[PDB]
Amino acid sequence: ITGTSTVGVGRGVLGDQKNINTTYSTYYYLQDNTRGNGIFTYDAKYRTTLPGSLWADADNQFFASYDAPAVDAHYYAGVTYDYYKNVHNRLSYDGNNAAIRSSVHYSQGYNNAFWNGSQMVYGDGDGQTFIPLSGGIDVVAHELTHAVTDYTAGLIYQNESGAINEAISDIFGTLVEFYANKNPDWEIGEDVYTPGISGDSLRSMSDPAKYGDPDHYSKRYTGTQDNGGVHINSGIINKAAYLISQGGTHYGVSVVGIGRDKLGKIFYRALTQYLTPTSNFSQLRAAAVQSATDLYGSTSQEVASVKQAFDAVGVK
Ligand SMILES: Cc1cc(C(=O)NCC(F)(F)F)no1
Ligand SMILES: [Ca+2]
Ligand SMILES: [Ca+2]
Ligand SMILES: [Ca+2]
Ligand SMILES: [Ca+2]
Ligand SMILES: [Zn+2]
Repeated sequence: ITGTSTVGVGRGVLGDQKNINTTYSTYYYLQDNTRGNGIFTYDAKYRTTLPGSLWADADNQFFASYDAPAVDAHYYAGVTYDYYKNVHNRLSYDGNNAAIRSSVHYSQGYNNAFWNGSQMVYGDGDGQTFIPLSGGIDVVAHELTHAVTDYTAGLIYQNESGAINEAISDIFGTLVEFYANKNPDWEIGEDVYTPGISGDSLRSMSDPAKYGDPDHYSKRYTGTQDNGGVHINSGIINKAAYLISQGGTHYGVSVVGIGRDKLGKIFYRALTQYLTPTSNFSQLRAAAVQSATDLYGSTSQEVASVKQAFDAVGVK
């Protein structure tokens, strides 16, 4: 909407207070004009029609329970925008400051979040498997990264290219979590998964097998569930990314870590310059090797570590 930029205050899903960029015109809207062509957050009102209604509030204070998922969707979309702009010089998901749209309160008891080709969508969870999923900064950044992938490599969401699509979202979701520097880790969704169980998450990048996902190409899922295992075989690539950043010895193969910033640079360049819609795991290795060569030189430690990491997970 047309109005004047304002700053509201509210509480997120985990009870933390934060300031949010809003727009005033009769009501205060969850419309952040300070980033690109805007960040816009919508109320789906427990239904499945999208996007729903642009979120309107009478007093620019967002402390109601019903407000909390909207506060976090809005705020963490902004953090993710900031990461891509400040770290990769990328302006929104299309590189041209496309408006970022999110809807919360999608359906009833909905234990997921997703990017629907046009916008981010967050369930509230059923209160047992999940609490409202926008409470996870890694979840929000995972979803917005699907938009980045759509506009760049375009990885088709099935089989190995789909597992790469998933891993790219987990990698940059995690790097956004570290960028914001609030309880960062290499696990996915820990802040919103199973409120009755401490210390678990949906997935682990540092040890995918902790939640049953493969950490070596020989253990890949080859059936048809989950679009050919896109949330399962992502563990193979997630483990390689973790090893590139942090190092380790895995199935007897040693990897010297080069840190998160260089991980991010290598995989951002691979995503935007070398990957294609049908890239498989072997082609991702080649793309990452070439990206590290572009950035650091053929004989660099960085290139050596990329090769060791893919060796360690059985990807040639
Ligand atoms: C099946 C299935 C979907 C997901 C998933 O990653 N959901 C998106 C997230 F951001 F909420 F985590 N994991 O298994
Ligand atoms: Ca209010
Ligand atoms: Ca965390
Ligand atoms: Ca995490
Ligand atoms: Ca839990
Ligand atoms: Zn995903």
